[PDB]
Amino acid sequence: GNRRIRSVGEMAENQFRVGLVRVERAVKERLSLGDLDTLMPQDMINAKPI
Amino acid sequence: KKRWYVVQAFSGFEGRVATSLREHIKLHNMEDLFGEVMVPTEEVVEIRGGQRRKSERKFFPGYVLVQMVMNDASWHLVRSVPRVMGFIGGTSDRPAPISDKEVDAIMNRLQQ
Amino acid sequence: ETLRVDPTNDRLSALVEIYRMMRPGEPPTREAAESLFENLFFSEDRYDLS
RNA sequence: UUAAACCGGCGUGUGGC
DNA sequence: TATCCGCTCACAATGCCACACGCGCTGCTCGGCC
DNA sequence: CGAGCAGCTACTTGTGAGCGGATA
Repeated sequence: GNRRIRSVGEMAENQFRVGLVRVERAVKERLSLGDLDTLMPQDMINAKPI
Repeated sequence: KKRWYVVQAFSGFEGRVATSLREHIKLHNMEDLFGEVMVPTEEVVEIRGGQRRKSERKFFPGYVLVQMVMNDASWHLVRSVPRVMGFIGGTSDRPAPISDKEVDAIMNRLQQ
Repeated sequence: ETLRVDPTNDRLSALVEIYRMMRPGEPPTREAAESLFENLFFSEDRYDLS
């Protein structure tokens, strides 16, 4: 009753959140100096870290 | 007096660390307490001759020593921005900066 | 006894001591001790009791 | 100078005794 | 100013064998003496 | 131009000794 089981889903979600906080920091560092009407919201994010 | 305090940071992106530190200064309009970055990585080879032109425009240790009259809130600011690996100096964490003679030395390094 | 063994009595000095114990040194002036103590346990970002 | 002959370090996981 | 009381860190944890896998991408900065 | 640096944990337990320390 004091021991909980985590399946593949919960651990995959944990890893996905670990990647999401990193790409959030990335887009925060990118948006801190970005101006208006220069790009579409595609280069702000990256796919290699996740 | 706006002293020149030396700080080490997460290297590699040191120029971008300096720009982010500047953005954090201008966010809270901290230019009262603070100055500029002084990253004189300015060994300025331009041998743009035949067969090779990629010259090393940058050479200096990864220190971005910033002019500022120090306050503990200022210390926690310069530590609040990421990539601030070491705020070096002999202290617990509230150090004394380099003297003015090394300010002249870094002026020489900038001019060169 | 836990009270008399505590060298600090006000929230101010208590914050300074809890910050010195959390991060060795980094002497604040009513700035980072409270911030770290509030960000350590009460922030939803760094605390995820599901 | 020439000839002949010869020429797995680390971690991880699993399982077994 | 000596004597226990407690804090803090190092050092260690059967032996073999068998099998298998994974030990990254890109940008910057510094090193220069074939 | 090439290479190196770097940026994108919380239940081990025992045994032991060295170092404050506190308390007269």
